[PDB]
Amino acid sequence: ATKAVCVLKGDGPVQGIINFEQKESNGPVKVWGSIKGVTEGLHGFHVHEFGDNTAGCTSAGPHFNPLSRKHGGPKDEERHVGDLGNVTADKDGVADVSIEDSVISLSGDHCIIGRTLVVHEKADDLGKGGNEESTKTGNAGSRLACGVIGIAQ
Amino acid sequence: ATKAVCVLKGDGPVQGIINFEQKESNGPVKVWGSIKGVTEGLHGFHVHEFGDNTAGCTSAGPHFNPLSRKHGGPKDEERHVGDLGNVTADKDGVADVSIEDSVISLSGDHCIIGRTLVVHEKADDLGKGGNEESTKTGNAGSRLACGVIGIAQ
Ligand SMILES: O=c1ccn([C@@H]2O[C@H](COP(=O)(O)O)[C@@H](O)[C@H]2O)c(=O)[nH]1
Ligand SMILES: [Cu+2]
Ligand SMILES: [Zn+2]
Ligand SMILES: [Zn+2]
Ligand SMILES: [Zn+2]
Repeated sequence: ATKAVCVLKGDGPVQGIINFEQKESNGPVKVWGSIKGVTEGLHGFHVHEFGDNTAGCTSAGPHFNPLSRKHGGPKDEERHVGDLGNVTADKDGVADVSIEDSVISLSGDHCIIGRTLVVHEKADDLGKGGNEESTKTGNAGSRLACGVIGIAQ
Repeated sequence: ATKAVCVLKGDGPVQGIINFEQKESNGPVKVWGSIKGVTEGLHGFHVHEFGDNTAGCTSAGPHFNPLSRKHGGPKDEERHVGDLGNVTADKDGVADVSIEDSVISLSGDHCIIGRTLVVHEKADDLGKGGNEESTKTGNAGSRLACGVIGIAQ
């Protein structure tokens, strides 16, 4: 049983805590926690390639994409490893996260430990948008908050 | 990974940016960067086990010690993997870090990616300090600043 964790912070009000749990190597990873201080509605939620916060969330680079695929949603075959969709916030600006994903991992070449989890400004269109950027970033816009994913107890 | 990075943050502000570089998996890791806002003198400098900053630096747990050894200095055979000795701050409160270490790694069982880098209140006695805590923590005191170590470009 591998566990990981991520504290999300940015330059505004957005903060969060996200936990990861993987009972078996190459089993599914349970993702759970809470994010607050975001606008009501969908916010893109991705693992970005680099655990680099040198100059804030920008330093994290593009979506974690070891298999060189196009951008998609977590339930698409054609997706980046880091493509975890959207979290959904209520009128109180709180998003309770409960995700299970079988593409990310906490070991091996799909390993997300030491990379950056990012919550975005706008919704991720899961690559179903009507432009070029949709199959690269999902049009989710700026990075509100982020954190490096670390090994947990 | 051949490169890693860590942004250290703590009250002061204590602020730091530490870079890691490992040419080959069987080689040493070069560690360089800068830490500011600390008192003149020695500050213990360790990799802690968990990359968990849920409740701040305390959540990081003990020194990274995969081999179950006693605390030491980086030049000692008897040391924790996470034992990187001290960084030394001048009167301007800046520590310029330049270390090479043969025991930490950026892959395999001694991998420090996803763990927490911590700069301490006090000097680390490198396990030579004259009490029992010396061979566990080096008597380096409270955790001034920390960050999760991430994969870098
Ligand atoms: O183009 C899409 C549409 C939906 N989904 C995901 O599928 C989930 C719905 O799954 P189901 O309950 O319809 O099986 C959504 O929450 C969303 O994350 C995608 O990955 N890509
Ligand atoms: Cu320490
Ligand atoms: Zn993103
Ligand atoms: Zn993507
Ligand atoms: Zn130690």
